[PDB]
Amino acid sequence: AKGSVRITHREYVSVLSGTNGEFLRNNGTGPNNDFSINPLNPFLFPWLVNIAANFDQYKFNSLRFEYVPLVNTTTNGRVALYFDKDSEDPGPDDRAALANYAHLSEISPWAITKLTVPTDNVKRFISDTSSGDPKLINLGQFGWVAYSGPTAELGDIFVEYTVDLFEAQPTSPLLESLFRESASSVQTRMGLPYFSLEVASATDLVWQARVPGTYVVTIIFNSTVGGLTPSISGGGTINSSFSVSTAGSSAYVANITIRVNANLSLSGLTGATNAQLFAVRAITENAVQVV
Amino acid sequence: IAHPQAFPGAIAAPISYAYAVKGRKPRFQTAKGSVRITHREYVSVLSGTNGEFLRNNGTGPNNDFSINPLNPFLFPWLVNIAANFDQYKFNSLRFEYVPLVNTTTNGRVALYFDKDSEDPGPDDRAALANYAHLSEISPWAITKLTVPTDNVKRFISDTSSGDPKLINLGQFGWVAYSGPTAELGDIFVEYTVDLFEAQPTSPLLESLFRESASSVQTRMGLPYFSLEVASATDLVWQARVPGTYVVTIIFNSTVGGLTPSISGGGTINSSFSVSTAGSSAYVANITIRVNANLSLSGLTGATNAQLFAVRAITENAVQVV
Amino acid sequence: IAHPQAFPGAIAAPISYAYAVKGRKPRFQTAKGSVRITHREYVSVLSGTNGEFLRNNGTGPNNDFSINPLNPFLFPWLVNIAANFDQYKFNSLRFEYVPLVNTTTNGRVALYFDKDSEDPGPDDRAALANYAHLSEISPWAITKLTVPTDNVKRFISDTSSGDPKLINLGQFGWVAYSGPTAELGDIFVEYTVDLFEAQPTSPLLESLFRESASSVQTRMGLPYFSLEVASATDLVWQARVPGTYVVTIIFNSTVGGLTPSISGGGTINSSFSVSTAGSSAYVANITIRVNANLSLSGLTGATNAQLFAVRAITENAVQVV
Amino acid sequence: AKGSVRITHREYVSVLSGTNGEFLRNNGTGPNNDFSINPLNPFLFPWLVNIAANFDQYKFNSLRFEYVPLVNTTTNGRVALYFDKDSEDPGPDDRAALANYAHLSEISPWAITKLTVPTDNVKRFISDTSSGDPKLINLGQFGWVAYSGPTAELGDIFVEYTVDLFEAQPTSPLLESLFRESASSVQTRMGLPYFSLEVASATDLVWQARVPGTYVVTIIFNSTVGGLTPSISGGGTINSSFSVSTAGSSAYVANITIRVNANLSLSGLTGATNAQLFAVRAITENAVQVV
Ligand SMILES: [Ca+2]
Ligand SMILES: [Ca+2]
Ligand SMILES: [Ca+2]
Ligand SMILES: [Ca+2]
Repeated sequence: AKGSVRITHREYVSVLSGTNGEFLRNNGTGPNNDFSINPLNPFLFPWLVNIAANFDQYKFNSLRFEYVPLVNTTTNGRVALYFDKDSEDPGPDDRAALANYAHLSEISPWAITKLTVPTDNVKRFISDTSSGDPKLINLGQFGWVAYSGPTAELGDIFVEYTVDLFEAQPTSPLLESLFRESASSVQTRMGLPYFSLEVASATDLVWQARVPGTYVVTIIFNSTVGGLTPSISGGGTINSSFSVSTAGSSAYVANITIRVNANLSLSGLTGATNAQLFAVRAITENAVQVV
Repeated sequence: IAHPQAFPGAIAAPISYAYAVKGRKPRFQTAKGSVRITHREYVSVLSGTNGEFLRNNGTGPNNDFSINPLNPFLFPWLVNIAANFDQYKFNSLRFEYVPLVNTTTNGRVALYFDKDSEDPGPDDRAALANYAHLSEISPWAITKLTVPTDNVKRFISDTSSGDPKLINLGQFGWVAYSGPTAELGDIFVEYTVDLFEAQPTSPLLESLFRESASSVQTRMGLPYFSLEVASATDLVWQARVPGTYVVTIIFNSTVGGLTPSISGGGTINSSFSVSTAGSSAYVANITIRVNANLSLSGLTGATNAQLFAVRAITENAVQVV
Repeated sequence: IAHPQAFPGAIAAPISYAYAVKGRKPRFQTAKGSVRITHREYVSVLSGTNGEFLRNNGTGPNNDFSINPLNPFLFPWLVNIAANFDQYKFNSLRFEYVPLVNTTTNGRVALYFDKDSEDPGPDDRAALANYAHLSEISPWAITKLTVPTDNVKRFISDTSSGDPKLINLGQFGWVAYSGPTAELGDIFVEYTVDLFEAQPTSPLLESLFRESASSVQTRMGLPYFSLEVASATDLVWQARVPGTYVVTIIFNSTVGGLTPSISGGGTINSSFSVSTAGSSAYVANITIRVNANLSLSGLTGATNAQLFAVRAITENAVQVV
Repeated sequence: AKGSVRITHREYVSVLSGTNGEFLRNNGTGPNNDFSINPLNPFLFPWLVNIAANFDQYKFNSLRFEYVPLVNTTTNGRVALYFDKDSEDPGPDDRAALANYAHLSEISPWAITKLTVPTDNVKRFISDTSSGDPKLINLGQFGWVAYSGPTAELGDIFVEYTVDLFEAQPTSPLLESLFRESASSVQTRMGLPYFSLEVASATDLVWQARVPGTYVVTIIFNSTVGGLTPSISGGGTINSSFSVSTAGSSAYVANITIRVNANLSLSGLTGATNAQLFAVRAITENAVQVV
């Protein structure tokens, strides 16, 4: 074929972390939706996404996840990587469930292991992992568990792959538009799911970051004066900041380097209703310079 | 390669051992009369607490460390297949312990097996030694206990169907004494079973009932939960098999309501209760760990309680209130 | 031997045919990647009523005549094994009709198959003919319909998991027109499936929920029961799969109680109810037949109902009141 | 061995009957207890029982049940014989369950079929089928179903076998003693379970017959005058009768030829409490001759 491009690459999935005396599947993230293998999924494929945004279909030829320890040799416990063909089945809750997965790999946190998921031969659609039936669009589900260890960053998980992409299309949006109201509850999202919305009160706005990296965020909302209370309730660094706030109208832009699964908080709000997030991925020299 | 300032015959201690476990697909084949399954399942994590002679973690050796298969704790995956058959015979049966812990750890872990399905505990470290089928190691090491398999078909059944000595092969058990207070290793089981006589599927739900005043409690079905406190003020059930359940609990108090909680490890995902008069009912979608408790507290004049537990996924949520 | 006053080439009508069916043990074997099961299970009895064009007995062609396996109605025994796997592929699949009735009987029985898992009904006898996979016979005769098996893995799933065209192979169905009003024959299925990708066991319970006011009803798990009437005065559930269940039903009325009954074939073995305020709960141990109803009548201002059904045996009786 | 006697024989199990438009397992009898294969079970082995009463242990070498039609060739429907190794598992409720039994045999009611249950090699105890763990004492369970047919006696079920019996013992009672009270509810039974007790009121006494054949019954109880109301609420014939009734003390002896699963009723009772049944098996020329 010759509308067919083929890519081989190794990129960054996520950091595998554990908490002391807990099971902790997928870093405690939960909703086994953003761990579907479509690619397109900027959590699993943060580098492939800029390419796959330009195509309609994908087929993996080889796909392998790799754990490389960040932790030292005296560390106790166990990490585990698993893969289910059903991208929609729920995760493992206990260790007993974890062990029945056909495609499983477990090793002590200071060692290296890897998991080779099996690829089939079918073209599927590159889409949102929320844009229709999971079983039709996703090869399957990926996930990890870390138990009986300490409470720390245990390792880096990489993914190495060879995909075919097919059918060039106009680019899917490589940015995020996340809208909310007040007065309602509707929370329409458009573009990649970089950030998620935890709560939209009238006092506080909290956006949790599902995707590690450096961004430029634009947040805009309706309050009644106040505003200036930005902080990172996780591991991150507001490298550049601009704020402006008056009546029923305020706006915040910033060059955060969020990571793992950190947090973005607008605290001193007062009488807030509508709000919208705009996320794009950038470096740091994309730094805001007006105050 | 190559170790400093050493003569041969030295034994050199590493600081930690990594053993790597990969997923294992099950093998089926029919021995003309029997279906034969080979697979590896996860028994339990093995923990000890400091300064205790910790036997079977908390728990103690009861009737779900009995080998039959049909035993959700010992054979989570196999249970479903076994329900479709009437009798079984183990061919090979090995328990394997994979260390979770580094070699500065110290203490003892031990695996034992006894043919008396309802053999009581080893009472202390000295008794523990007298078993014929015993493996004792340092917690940072790997080991395995091979269970002697005899050559007799016994019925596939939950432990509530007459003499356990008739249906169960024996009893598995572990102990951790001395040593720290931590999760020391994984305990896997490797097995090859023959299943005989296909039949219509046995039910896999639990029905645990108590009265009050008669004092006796009766269980049918699998031992997912156990009843720990009777009382008229409290009802506590204990998880014996980790997982997500849709539990239905019905009982006779005198008016008042109930206060549900999960002491220990676990979360409630979807509650619903209706409590009055001399009748109350509580149905919930819980995820729970081994040895955690589901307590119904704040009861008032409660007699007669019954529990219905079935395995579900978290998303089988109760939707009314 | 030897028939009176006959020339050869004659065809001689007997008065009845006896075909004898014996029990069939299942065969397992692993095709290196897949486990392969061959077995024969009982689909349903095939009845007609007089002067009706009776399609799928009462019922009508819905989403549990869909082939997937994982389908309690079509594969009672297989369900349990299938729950332990992620995808399937049928190798051979035959439906077989064994006459229950003598040759003075008359009328037509017909078996059909359609790839559209959610193909609607054949509307009349003429439409019924247009199927490509059809078998039409006199009711006193024997026949079998062979379903074309393709060569693609599809997911093992209950019919409540996205497009049924993705997970189900096709749809089975039967019709009986003209003829008397009686039970005409047995319908067996012979199959060989390959199951792939072992996984932790899928839940086999049912969770059927409705609101009221939103009008929509949602099902998770197997289709043992179906919701037929909403109402604020009545709640009726219908058995789609014959057997004994422990059903838990919870809903929101405004005070009053409930009046349970089993219209159609079935018996209640152990009731318990608590009904007040804006919350009621009814748990029971019922044995029920295909197309019978479990009705909660005498309701008063009832919105929001949820059902939990699991297979049990009669002896899993509710013990409180 | 030479405390070992070996018997080969073919005797009468029961009549297989159906009711129109019903499933009807075991003639509607129910409690799958008196269908356990021990022998000793006077329902399955009415001829072997007189022998096995004299021994402690049994092993079957071959065992086969046989259905011979009583019904004609135009009869519709289907009979089925099944066998479970677990004498304690409940019967089949629907046809779907019936079909999953490994040892099953079904044929149209006007034809002959048979079922060969598989014998193992273990000695078990000859006992009550209520005298301890079913799985330890019974080879298994037998049973039959008749569906989609008419409402009639469809056929005779016979059993053909070869047993070894071991260990001579003093004879187990070949009679029945069934006691009841009033004032209590306790209902102690001793000997073979020929008859069962359905209700013991104060107005009526009803004994249902679990075992086809000719008997001599002695029933004795405590009322307050009255008594004389004997009848057979099934298929049977009170071939000989003696009654005597006064105050808190009455007594009935009779030579009934009960069958299938008939009934014995004492109607005109008044103020009855204690009662006891004595059943022994006899011919008819064991006829009561005093009035
Ligand atoms: Ca799955
Ligand atoms: Ca012992
Ligand atoms: Ca169609
Ligand atoms: Ca059984």
